[PDB]
Amino acid sequence: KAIPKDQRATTPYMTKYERARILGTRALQISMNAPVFVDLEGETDPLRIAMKELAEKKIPLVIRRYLPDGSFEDWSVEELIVD
Amino acid sequence: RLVKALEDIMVHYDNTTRNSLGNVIQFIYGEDGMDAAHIEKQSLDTIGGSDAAFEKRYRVDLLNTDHTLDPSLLESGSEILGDLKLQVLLDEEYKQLVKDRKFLREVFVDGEANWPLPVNIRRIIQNAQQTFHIDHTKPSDLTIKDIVLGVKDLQENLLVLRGKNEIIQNAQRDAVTLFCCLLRSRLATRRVLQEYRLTKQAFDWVLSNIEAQFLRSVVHPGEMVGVLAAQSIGEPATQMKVTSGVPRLKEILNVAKNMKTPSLTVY
Amino acid sequence: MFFIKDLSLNITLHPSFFGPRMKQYLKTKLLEEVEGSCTGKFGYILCVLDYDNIDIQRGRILPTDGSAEFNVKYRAVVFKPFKGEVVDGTVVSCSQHGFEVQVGPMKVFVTKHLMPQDLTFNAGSNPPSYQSSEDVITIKSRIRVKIEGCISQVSSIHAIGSIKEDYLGAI
Amino acid sequence: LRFGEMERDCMIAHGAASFLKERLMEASDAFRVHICGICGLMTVIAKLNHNQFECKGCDNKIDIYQIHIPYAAKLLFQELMAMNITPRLYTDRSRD
Amino acid sequence: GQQYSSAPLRTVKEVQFGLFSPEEVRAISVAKIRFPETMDETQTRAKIGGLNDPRLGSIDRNLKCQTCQEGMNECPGHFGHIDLAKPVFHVGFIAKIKKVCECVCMHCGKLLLDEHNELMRQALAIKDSKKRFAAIWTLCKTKMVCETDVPSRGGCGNTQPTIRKDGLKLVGSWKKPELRVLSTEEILNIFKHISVKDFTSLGFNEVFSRPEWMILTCLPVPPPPVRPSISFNESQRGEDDLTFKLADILKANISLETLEHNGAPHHAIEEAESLLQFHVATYMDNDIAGQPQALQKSGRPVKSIRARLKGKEGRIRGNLMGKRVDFSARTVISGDPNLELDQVGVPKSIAKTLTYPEVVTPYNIDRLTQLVRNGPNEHPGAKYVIRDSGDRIDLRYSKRAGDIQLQYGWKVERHIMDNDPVLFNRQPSLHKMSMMAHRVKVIPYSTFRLNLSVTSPYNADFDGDEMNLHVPQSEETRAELSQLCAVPLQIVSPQSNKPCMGIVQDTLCGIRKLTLRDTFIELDQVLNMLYWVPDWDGVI
Amino acid sequence: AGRAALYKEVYNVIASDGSYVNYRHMALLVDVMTTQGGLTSVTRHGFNRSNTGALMRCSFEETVEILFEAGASAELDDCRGVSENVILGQMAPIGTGAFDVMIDEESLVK
Amino acid sequence: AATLQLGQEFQLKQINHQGEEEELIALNLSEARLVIKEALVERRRAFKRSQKKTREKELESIDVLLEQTTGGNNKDLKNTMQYLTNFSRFRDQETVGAVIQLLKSTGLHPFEVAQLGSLACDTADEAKTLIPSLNNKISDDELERILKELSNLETLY
Ligand SMILES: [Mg+2]
Ligand SMILES: [Zn+2]
Ligand SMILES: [Zn+2]
Ligand SMILES: [Zn+2]
Repeated sequence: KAIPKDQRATTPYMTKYERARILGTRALQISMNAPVFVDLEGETDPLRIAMKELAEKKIPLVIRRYLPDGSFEDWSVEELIVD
Repeated sequence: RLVKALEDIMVHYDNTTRNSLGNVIQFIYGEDGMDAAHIEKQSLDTIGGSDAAFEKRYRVDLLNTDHTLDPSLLESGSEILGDLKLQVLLDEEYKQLVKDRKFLREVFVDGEANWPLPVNIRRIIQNAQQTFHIDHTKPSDLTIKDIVLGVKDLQENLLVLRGKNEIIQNAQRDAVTLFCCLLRSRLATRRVLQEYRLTKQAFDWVLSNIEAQFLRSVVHPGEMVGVLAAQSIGEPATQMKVTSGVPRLKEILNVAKNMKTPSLTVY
Repeated sequence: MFFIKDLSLNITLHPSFFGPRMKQYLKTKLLEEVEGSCTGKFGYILCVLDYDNIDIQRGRILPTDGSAEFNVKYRAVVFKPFKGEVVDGTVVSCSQHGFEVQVGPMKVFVTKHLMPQDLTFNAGSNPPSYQSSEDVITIKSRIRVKIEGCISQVSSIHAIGSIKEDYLGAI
Repeated sequence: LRFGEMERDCMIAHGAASFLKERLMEASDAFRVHICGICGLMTVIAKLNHNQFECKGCDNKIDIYQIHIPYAAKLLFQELMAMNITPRLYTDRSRD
Repeated sequence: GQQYSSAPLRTVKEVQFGLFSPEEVRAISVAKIRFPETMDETQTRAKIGGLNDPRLGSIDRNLKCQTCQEGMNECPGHFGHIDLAKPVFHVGFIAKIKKVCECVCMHCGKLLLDEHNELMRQALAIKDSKKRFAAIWTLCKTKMVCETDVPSRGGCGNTQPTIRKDGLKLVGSWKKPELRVLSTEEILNIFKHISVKDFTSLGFNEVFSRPEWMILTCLPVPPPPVRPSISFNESQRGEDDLTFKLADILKANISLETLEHNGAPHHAIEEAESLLQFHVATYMDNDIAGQPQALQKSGRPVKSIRARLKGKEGRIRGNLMGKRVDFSARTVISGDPNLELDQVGVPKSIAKTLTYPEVVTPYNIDRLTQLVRNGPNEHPGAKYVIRDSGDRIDLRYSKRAGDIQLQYGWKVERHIMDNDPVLFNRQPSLHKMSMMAHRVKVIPYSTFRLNLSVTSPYNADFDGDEMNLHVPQSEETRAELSQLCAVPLQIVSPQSNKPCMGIVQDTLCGIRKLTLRDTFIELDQVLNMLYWVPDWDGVI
Repeated sequence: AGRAALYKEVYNVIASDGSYVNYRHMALLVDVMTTQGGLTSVTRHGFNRSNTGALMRCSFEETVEILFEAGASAELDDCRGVSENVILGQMAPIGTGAFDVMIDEESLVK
Repeated sequence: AATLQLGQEFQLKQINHQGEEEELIALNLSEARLVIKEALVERRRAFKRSQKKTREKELESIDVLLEQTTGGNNKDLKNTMQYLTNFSRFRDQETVGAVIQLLKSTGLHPFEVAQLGSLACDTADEAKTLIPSLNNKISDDELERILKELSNLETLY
């Protein structure tokens, strides 16, 4: 039932699955004409643009980590420490 | 039978291995919380060696001439000798290593010191010596409190569970005890000031690399460990006094009421 | 009947509508779909009260297509017919089976068998009108119809009325 | 080519559920059916040329759900209904 | 490609399994099915009211399926029924019903023993339903007499007989000895006199399961979408086995009704009742032990539903857990040292056969436009276009139209070019390393080319071994497949914490001779060796 | 003692074959066989005789019997099992699909 | 039917979007017009706010000025405004407050008082025949009095 921010006791590191689905969904949105928040260096492939947004944490998403008891947490990808 | 036996088993976002119905098989995956892709065979320096070598290595005396400290090892060696506080810290570290040696004597009764553990310390030490140009005949700027308090401050940074209650911290300490013993064994004052001759930035870089690699050796929540175990057991079955091999494996997995060779080993 | 009820709707948005002003778009969609349409559970939706304090809750991303799903809770004025409900209306279309009364956004039908015996159908007039022993039911005439039954199909609601009983007929 | 059981088990070992869903739906067969709210059976007559639905035997013409299941699963459900077994499907969690 | 629907789209969560009540069967069905004939008397259309009438589903595409309309690729099917005049038993429940006959009185319909017994009090405290029914059955199967007065209670007292299974029947033995065969109507009556606490104490739920529902009274008729008939050459028409079984049920039912309408020979009634019970029993499960096996007129056993749900490669193994899928290629694999570790050489014919649907974006509108203007014959081309309306135009016969301009939001299906990750697999595939993604490199000939540092996790050898190649059809699954499945991301297997891939064969035998102290190379060859390195800095 | 002995028995065949397997996998396997008390067989009578959902149990071996008992006893399935989500043909809670992805409208204005 | 037993969403017990309990809101064809015509005004102010950066003619003209506000997809609401206005005899929310004071003084059901205020009757038998739920729940003389005060509250506009 939405655990508050002071009680979030999950791993602050972004896993490979979270990075994978964030890059996949973000790249899918970029392929569907989504507003890009980072200036492009001449890229054409959507996955490279998604990784470019992840490298600067400009992806506007938040992860709803489901807990085994039915609860969940909201860890934004901007505050998640990548790698 | 192995694939369909271990299928609906995974690790949720709490570092606890439980199936889809919520039945807890293991409170911690692998009883340590480490993935099988970052573990390397390490040697335990606490049990290895004789008693004369143990006391010759892990004793750095300052008020006694039995295991005194060579002042040429560090720059301020002329001022470290005669200090009671650093000698007390060396007493606490030595007693901690002795307790770790008794604990390792109770855990491993076979005498082997090579066991698979995460984080390779030797490569970090060699990368630090080859990075900071650490050669021989070079006095170090470290002291006793820097290494002792550095290790003691690194032991608290090792975190696998992100909780703060009693049982969570108990499982964290009981799941980090062995690795902390390895770090206290490889990170001694004599081993750094005498052999390694590490400096300040080199030692701090080694600490940051050990903590970092320890934070990367953590198993990720959401990985299918039951299928990975069923494959890790079923794959060696293809290469295949008491009966061994595939029939014995059949008797073990089926849990048969009678074995092909019911033998005992009376000690 | 003209009732007021708090309704909830799931709005789908294309990934191209994720600008900072997207909330406005939501309300825009929330109007264009809700006002004027009809539902078989709440009746003909007329208006939507409270346009400033519209709750947005939290938007969720469904798997494929990447479109956004929203759950909006608002207050709206809707119209729902009921069985055996006396209403008033004006005729629009005329038929040999009966004249079609217009009650608000609903076009109720009155069967000829559900009419008194003195009320007869007249096709020789333009437009064809129902002439009785005192009242003449024409298009522009106002008739009080007692609705006997209503049908609540999805996005389509039709009802059946009658004027055979007393205190009914032309107004 | 046949995407057998061991291949699916390998896809589970890698942890890719989207590729498994796509391989077992769009890459093979994907069917769309309508189920009823009261009873979770496929008796919902769908005449959507005029946007009309029914479910026979439970008096519903409003609450009709749409689900995408593979055609083989629909064959399983229809064979269970032919075998006097009710595979009722519910989109909501009543047990909670 | 199906037609759009306005119903709300949701996922399938909870699934409830229960028995089919006869009233619900009659409420779901639409036809009665009275004529055992297949098609109409005019040898065309359908019988209209028979085994396969338009009131059910239809095939042949051209037919519309009256009661759904639409087409066969949309028709879920429709259900018929069969109203029997004599109740029959279900095979998979014959035992269970028998156990119920050993758990309840055969007259007053009350549970044997009572709540005053201590063993019953202990058995009722169990939360598991199957264990409750088991233990309560072990207690009630011994006491063979209901009682009227029990010291610290219902009446009856009639000696409970011994129920034995024999030839799909249940014979009751009274000692008093009077042995009488228990009929289906009597057992069904006793089941109708069962109180709520009785069957709910056995493990039944009123809203889902009933002992009266366990006894079959009305039979659902599945549509041809389940048993698709064939009309080959218009003169060789084949009907499925379940259709013949339904014909047998109709002939036995109408025969039993005719024999029970006028007169009663008492013996032909039992022969027709056992005949209908045999047709329904073999209809549900033909492979029943202790009973004769129904054989078709061709010379093969009758295919039942249980046979479709029991054997391997059926509905569970060959249609749910696994299946034959599209977007794949199988051929012989061979080595090529000039390729990279993660790549794979794909033949040009396979690259032109398989395809991938890409989304038209302003970044590749010119490139995809070039692919459209090249044609399906050339390799750098396309095959089909999908407009934003959800409609596919084939590039073939589209050149007859003239020009095809692309817009934003369309999906053009191109051929497999370079840098396209696809899954590579080799049966039986017992490792998670046996299925790994790869980067496509288009090469001629017909064999899959790959590096020899990947043949060790595949357990393969270049001697006629074929492999499988699957292609993802979405960008999300392609990115998730590239970030989770990769040859560099699978160098160190978690099996034995050691790298599974290494230098094998002639390269390992050559690197040893190269690393010998007697090995010396001249300048003219050293230059070529240093230039053969792809990432060589250029410093000799 | 039954647990540790089981682990020794399995480990023995592995070391006899001349192969190495990590401690994690064997530990998991041994634990699964002992979490319901006693020793539990790895058979079609060793996990299809305990509740896991009618589909998950029916998929392995005896399909018709499990389905018939399920419908008879009015059994309910939770439908978060692997095989169940596979059969129904939608996303399962494994890896990438073990978490939902959301959007924060307060982050779009950043 | 018309036996004080409506549907599920039309039961006497309603729940708002905050989670509190609220009685069913039943409106007669008097204030029901002033509420739509009311909210459309503030809707016009909301449409002209973001833009920066005898009785029938006014009805149809205002319905046109509000039709320009909407996207031309809800004209049945304007035709409903013509229906109500052509069948409305009330005006001003103060008098409507008096009408609610006269309807709530008897202690009846909201749907019943809605059918009372929405229908034009002269005797009590008319109210008892057009409303099958009211036949003995309230006295006839009191209904005739309510129809008298209402008859004094109606004015040809
Ligand atoms: Mg071979
Ligand atoms: Zn239904
Ligand atoms: Zn149909
Ligand atoms: Zn009795």
